Amino acid sequence: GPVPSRARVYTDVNTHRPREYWDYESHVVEWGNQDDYQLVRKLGRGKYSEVFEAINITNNEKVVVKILKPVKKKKIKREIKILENLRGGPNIITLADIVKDPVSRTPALVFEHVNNTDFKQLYQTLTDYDIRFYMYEILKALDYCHSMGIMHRDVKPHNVMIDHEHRKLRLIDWGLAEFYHPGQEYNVRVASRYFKGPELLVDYQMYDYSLDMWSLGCMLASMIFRKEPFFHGHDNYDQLVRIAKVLGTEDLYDYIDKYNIELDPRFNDILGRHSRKRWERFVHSENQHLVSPEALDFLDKLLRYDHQSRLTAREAMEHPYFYTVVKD
Ligand SMILES: COc1cc(/C=C/C(C)=O)ccc1O
Repeated sequence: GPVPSRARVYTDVNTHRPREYWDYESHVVEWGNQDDYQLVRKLGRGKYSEVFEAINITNNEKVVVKILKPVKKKKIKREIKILENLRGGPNIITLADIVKDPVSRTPALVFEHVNNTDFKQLYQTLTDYDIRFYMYEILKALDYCHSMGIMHRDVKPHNVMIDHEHRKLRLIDWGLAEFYHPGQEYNVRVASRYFKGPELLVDYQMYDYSLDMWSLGCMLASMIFRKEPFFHGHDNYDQLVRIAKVLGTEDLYDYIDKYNIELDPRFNDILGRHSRKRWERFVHSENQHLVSPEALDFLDKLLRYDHQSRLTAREAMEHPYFYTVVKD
């Protein structure tokens, strides 16, 4: 069978927490007053929720209301419990309230307002300094949730909300997040296609926090090279081929051999043989002001096939790439 794996950090955080902390199925929801919130306009609809701008009429302040679509009581409690555990942590979206929506008959999560700048337009203007700054802010959120025993599992530009005016960032949509338990096998159908780690793409279930670091690397590559998304696969199989055309096939085989993983035989016809590439080939006159040896080395240390070889969030914050970022 497959060789087992463990997170190299924060391995036993939930092991030594009290059970109430991670046993979300037993969580009892404290409901607020739904009449406190007046929906103003619909902001978006996803597979699992609808999101509204609203006003809290007890203080006339803007809030965001996330009305959950019907799904397992468990997935709902999971998100709720994770948001409550992480509340107050650096750059984590703040759950302010939970109410029963009378129409959907589901929970509506109430969040602090976040004034977004759309990432497709935002990523067009970000300077070298901006990219470093906001990456550091994302790392704070990831080190925090990882240190608290939780992996996000859906890190992507859409879930990183940025108020560029006040240089404020929030990591949102914890609906796919999970508690890390050593030796636990997880569903590989998480994250958006372009941000799925190799572990998901080769069906290795015993993954951990380090999955988020691959996704972060994909975000970094799209930003400093001005190519979004960076690995642009047409499906989950082609997604792995796109990655192997950059990282090379021999290290992919080293990866799956280490964990005694077997590739889907459907790869026999499409994978081919590919050298590992140097990151400089993606640099050109239109993105070179965003690239430095520090950026390339940092990217290189995030985008590793072997989830155990990737930088942890904390190690990432130690990287010379962030030396120029002003510390508060
Ligand atoms: C889709 O999930 C979330 C969305 C938002 C805000 C979205 C906005 C302001 O467009 C906040 C928290 C969430 O969990």
